[PDB]
This record gives sequence, C-alpha cells and structure tokens, in this order.
Amino acid sequence: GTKNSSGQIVTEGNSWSDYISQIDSISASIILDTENESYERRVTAKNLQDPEDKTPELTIGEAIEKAFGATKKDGLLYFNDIPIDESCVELIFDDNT
Amino acid sequence: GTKNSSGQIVTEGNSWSDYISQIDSISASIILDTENESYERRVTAKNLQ
Amino acid sequence: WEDSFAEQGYKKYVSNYLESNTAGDPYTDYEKASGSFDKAIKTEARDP
Amino acid sequence: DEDLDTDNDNIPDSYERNGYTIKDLIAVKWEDSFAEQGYKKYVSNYLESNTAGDPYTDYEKASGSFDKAIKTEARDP
Repeated sequence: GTKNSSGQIVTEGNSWSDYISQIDSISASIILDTENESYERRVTAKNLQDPEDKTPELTIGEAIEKAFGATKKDGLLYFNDIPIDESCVELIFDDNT
Repeated sequence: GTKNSSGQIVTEGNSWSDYISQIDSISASIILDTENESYERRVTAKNLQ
Repeated sequence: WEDSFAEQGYKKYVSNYLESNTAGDPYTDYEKASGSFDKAIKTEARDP
Repeated sequence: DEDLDTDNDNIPDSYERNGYTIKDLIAVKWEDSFAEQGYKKYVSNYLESNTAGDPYTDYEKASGSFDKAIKTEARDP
C-alpha cells in the first residue's frame, strides 16, 4: 500500500514480485534463528567492481547491528537482552560465502 | 520492470515479446559454453550496406 | 547529525545521493526515514 | 557542443567521438586516467536513442539506476 495526495492508500497493481529479484541482486541475506522464532533480513551491499556508485558500506558486525535493532551494550551486541557476540552464537556459512 | 517518476517500478503490459525480433535483427548471437554453465549474449552490429 | 542526538533518542541515517531508492524498495529515502509511509513497517526497517 | 538530435541526454560529440564516462550522474569526457580509477569507456550512438534496441535508453543504461537485477557486464550500451 502507498498513499497518494488524497491522503489514503491504495492496493491495486502494486505487486511485490517486481521488487523481489532487484533486492536479491543488491543485498546479502542474513537470517537469525532463536529458540522460538526466525528472522530473515536483506541488507544492502556495495559493489567494489564498478566505482561510479556510492553506496555507504559497512562490516558484518555493523550489518547485524543495523539490520535488527541491536543495542551496543559495552562492546557486546544485545537483541532483547540476548547476547550476540562472535563467540556467543553459532554461525553458518555456505561454501561460496 | 521500469521506474516511473513516482520512484517505484511497475510490471504491467511491458512485454518482452515485442523486443525479441528487433534485437535479433541488429545483433550477432555469441554463445559461450564452459564445463558447467552456458551463456548466450547478443552483441550489436553495424550494417555496412 | 549532531553528536548530542543519541541521548536525545534520535539516530543517524546514511543513504545515497546518486540514486533515489538506495535499498531498491518501493519507498524512497525521504518516505522511508520520516515514518509517514506505512505504519505496519517494523521500526528497525526505517533506516534506508 | 550539444547538438544531440535525439534527446538522449548526452553529449553528441561523446557519442560519435572517442567516448565518455558517466560519473557523479553526469557525462564527463573520457580521460585516459580512468581505467586505474576503475571507470570504463562507453561508445554509443547520437543518431538514435536506444542504440541496442533495449527498452532501456543510453542514459538509463550507462548510469546504473534503471534495474538492479541486470548483471554488471550488461551496463555498456
């Protein structure tokens, strides 16, 4: 849904399909899995090959702090008073990554 | 998909069929085949006539 | 961005000038930062 | 030096002559100190807009703000 100048919003022809793959070509897919829930986020990246683009890039710890709303507590990262450190969780990568 | 002045893009009536043959009349078809993948590209040419 | 805004509760957003939709979303940067675009969006999806 | 008959938003001399580079969303003349800068050179046509028959025109295709699912080697026109 998107609001026009009339103040209310409309849902007609505004498909989600034609913003799937575009996002899936600019982003990294980061997924969190806790004991009851799971969360899938897409975080934007910066292509280092062609330099005409100016995308503000970051690191993976900052990417986790920016994707979820993560509170920097004393150097550690905390999500709903759950510690997420480089040593306090379990990370999984596929072979290309 | 193509973006309008509103900033987002739309996919309605923008068929790919009516840009098939036009491209196939200006281009050379170059295909690469490696050991696992294959790639088909169309590269534009210049009519000398 | 002042450095006296985190204790004010505000945050800092960094986006792109060379393009409008810096995340590929159907909502643009001024639509996405100023939270007046869709209220069912979770608040951590406000930064662009 | 802007006698582009087709209104394809670019220097017609940069179309016909050596080339150019889209940079900072503007068409700058191609320097020979841009390959080590990572930029490339694109050569296109002034006498027509869509110089490859695509539904994306030259200023749309060179400046990568048209569709992000396009692979990066399909950026030159």
